[PDB]
Amino acid sequence: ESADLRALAKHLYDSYIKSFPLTKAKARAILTGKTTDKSPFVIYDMNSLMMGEDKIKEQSKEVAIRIFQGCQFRSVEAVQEITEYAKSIPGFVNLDLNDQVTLLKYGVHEIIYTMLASLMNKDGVLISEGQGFMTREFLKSLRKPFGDFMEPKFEFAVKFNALELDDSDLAIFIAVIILSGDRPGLLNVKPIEDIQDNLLQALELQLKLNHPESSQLFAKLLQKMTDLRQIVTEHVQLLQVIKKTETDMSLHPLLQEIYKDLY
Amino acid sequence: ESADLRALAKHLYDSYIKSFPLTKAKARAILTGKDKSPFVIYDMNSLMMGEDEVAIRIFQGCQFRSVEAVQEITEYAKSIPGFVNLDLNDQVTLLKYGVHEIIYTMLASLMNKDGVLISEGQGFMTREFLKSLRKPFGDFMEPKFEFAVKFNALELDDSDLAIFIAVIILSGDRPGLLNVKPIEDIQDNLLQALELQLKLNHPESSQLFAKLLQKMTDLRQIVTEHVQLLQVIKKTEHPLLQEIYKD
Ligand SMILES: CCCc1cc2c(=O)n(C)oc2c(CCC)c1O[C@H](C(=O)[O-])c1ccc(C(C)C)cc1
Repeated sequence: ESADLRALAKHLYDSYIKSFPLTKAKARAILTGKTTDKSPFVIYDMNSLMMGEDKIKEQSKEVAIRIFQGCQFRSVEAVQEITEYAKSIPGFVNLDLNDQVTLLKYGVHEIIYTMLASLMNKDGVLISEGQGFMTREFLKSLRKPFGDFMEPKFEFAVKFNALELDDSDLAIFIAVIILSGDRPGLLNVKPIEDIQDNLLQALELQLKLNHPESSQLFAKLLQKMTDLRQIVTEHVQLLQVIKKTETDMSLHPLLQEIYKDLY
Repeated sequence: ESADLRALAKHLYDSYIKSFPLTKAKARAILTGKDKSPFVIYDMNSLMMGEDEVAIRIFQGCQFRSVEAVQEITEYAKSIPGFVNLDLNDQVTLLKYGVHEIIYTMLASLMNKDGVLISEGQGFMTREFLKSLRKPFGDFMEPKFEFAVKFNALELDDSDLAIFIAVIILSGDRPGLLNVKPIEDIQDNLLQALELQLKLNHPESSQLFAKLLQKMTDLRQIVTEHVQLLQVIKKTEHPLLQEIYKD
């Protein structure tokens, strides 16, 4: 049985590399020391954003918004990536189509914030496929309320990154996130938990093998799932505010569908 | 050691029985069948008879009992190996944020699809009578019921709940903690005992351990949801009484 799980772990890590251009291993390399060819351009203020805009997508107003539409572009691209990955999870495409949609609807942002921690450190976040690095302080100072988006993600990334996970661990765990039978509105819950049950078993074996001297990483990792949940709810509120105060900004149909009647 | 955990598990169960009068085994006997039938509160008349506006007096009985549960829980928490040896401000902080979660976890023992055992198991208030309360209060306990039904589906017994409760208390991410290390260290022994307990007592349920930890999220969401409901009652709400229940 160990063998079957080991194979599933291998399978998932494989689809993970194929589905995501910027892995956590690559992100760490850039963030730390391969500083010569992989060194990012840093954006810490109003002006550097323009100086560096060569690789990116009332000054305050415009700026706070160029970043907004920028996160939106990347978001939709991330969704598309996560959707591609989901199809590789054994069993996922054989489920009721309606449920596939429902697992993605509530699963995608939870996955997005998890993997986004891979791109963050105490001081900031990699942007533009690793080529850029926007500082935490700059983001926290954008025109109000656009400055309240990122802090709670940074707060999580810092904690979650303390678990020292690598992509092979991440691949299984984000699959476990997706295959959650507790998502509101699912039709056939039993087929979904039968799969998740197998995924957790893979994650438990994987975690014991990769982090032997890390007592209850499996349990600690599972509890982090309450942190992501809280981050999307707080997030949704943030967006509802913006759609009223900024009636000129458009949401992308893909993100709009995800959010519509979510919780 | 695989036997140090079985000791700890055993220890908590004994303490848990000592600390909470109405166990799950005992509430399950009363909710399904086993003679001295509890008094049913299914409508306005059965209520005032059971005693032997209304929307309000009912919500405040839950508060009264919550205040009781909080004392039963802290008394229990102090028997958890290592808890008492933690910085006093932290013990207060853990209990402060953990009681609501532990309160729902246990209320689900006194619950089923159609009602909740009230008053030490003497009563039983129908889900319907509660769902049908005034404009604010009719949606009060309904969220707890949906949780209960889902959580009860795991079929945990008191011996499991006792360790699971301990784990909740020793949550190392409570806001304002001063020394997290020891808290998480304790939770690890607790998580180790909970895993071994579930594998031995529930061999067929493959990842019950994991299913149970995922419920801690459903739980936090129900508490954040309850708190925001206490907001709405306040902004639409006896001095010493107010003090006993300040929260
Ligand atoms: C972690 C970034 C969160 C995020 C940050 C910002 C921000 O600073 N501005 C100015 O607008 C934002 C939006 C709204 C986009 C419509 C965000 O939420 C997006 C969403 O709600 O989808 C989003 C966009 C990109 C990403 C990538 C980093 C994966 C994640 C979330």
